Amino acid sequence: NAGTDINYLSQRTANFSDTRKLDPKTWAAQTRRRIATDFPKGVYYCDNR
Amino acid sequence: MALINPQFPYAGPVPIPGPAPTETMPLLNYRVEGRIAGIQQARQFMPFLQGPHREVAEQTYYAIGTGIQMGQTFNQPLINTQEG
Repeated sequence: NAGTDINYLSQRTANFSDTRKLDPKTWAAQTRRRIATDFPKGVYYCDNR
Repeated sequence: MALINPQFPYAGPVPIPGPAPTETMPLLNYRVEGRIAGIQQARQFMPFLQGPHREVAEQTYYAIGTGIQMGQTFNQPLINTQEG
């Protein structure tokens, strides 16, 4: 499904103080700055290069 | 470089809940010994030659000889008996 079964994705420090807590469309908006499109349904990409 | 509000000042930071203090401390990562593997060959069959080249070609020469030089039958002039 295209984001409609996820509340949010995140990347936490220790178990506390999240660093990128985003809904599945703001998450896909950061992917569109990377690969100029978005991945197929269900695939979520996180860049840490 | 903020200015202190004298009408509504505030104090220093109070304690807040914390992030489980050992989980902010990392392990020191433990390197084992390593090896560039295999026995290396001494030389490589390179796709290009490793020497200089020449931009222009120069003409080379070699000396040759002529032959045995012979005599000749010349056409001989007339005698200068005051006509010449």
